[PDB]
Parts: sequence; structure tokens; C-alpha cells
Amino acid sequence: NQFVMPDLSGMFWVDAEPRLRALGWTGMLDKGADVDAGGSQHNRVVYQNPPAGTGVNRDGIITLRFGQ
Ligand SMILES: [Zn+2]
Ligand SMILES: [Zn+2]
Ligand SMILES: [Zn+2]
Ligand SMILES: [Zn+2]
Ligand SMILES: [Zn+2]
Ligand SMILES: [Zn+2]
Ligand SMILES: [Zn+2]
Repeated sequence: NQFVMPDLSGMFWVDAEPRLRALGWTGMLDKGADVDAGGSQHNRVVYQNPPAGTGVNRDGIITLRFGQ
């Protein structure tokens, strides 16, 4: 908890990461398993950890699962 986690749902990774990095996030990305979530969700953020509203550390680990 040094910056509040945003809701990244629906973003492409080309937009998801720079948004996090701009918040000061210097931590490591854990890219999780893809999620088959239909065509509209293809390569968009489906899950995230920590959830939005959670205080995450500047170098804490963030996990993303993208639409298959
Ligand atoms: Zn863009
Ligand atoms: Zn990167
Ligand atoms: Zn992938
Ligand atoms: Zn499918
Ligand atoms: Zn489809
Ligand atoms: Zn797909
Ligand atoms: Zn993908």
C-alpha cells in the first residue's frame, strides 16, 4: 500500500502496463493463464491481482490474465 490498484478490466496490455508504470509501479508482472472470454475480450484484461481499490506496493507483484 503506496498506490491504490486501478480497475484494469478491458484494457489491452499495451495500455495496461504503462498505466501501472505511470502510477510508479516498478514491480514484476506475473502473466497468468489466458481466459477464453469471447472475441470481444481477446487480449484484454480479464483478471487482475491485487483487485481494484487494494493498496499495492511500488515493487509488489501484479498478476494479469488476458482474454484468450
Ligand atoms: Zn494505446
Ligand atoms: Zn514491461
Ligand atoms: Zn497470452
Ligand atoms: Zn472461446
Ligand atoms: Zn467470438
Ligand atoms: Zn482470442
Ligand atoms: Zn492473449
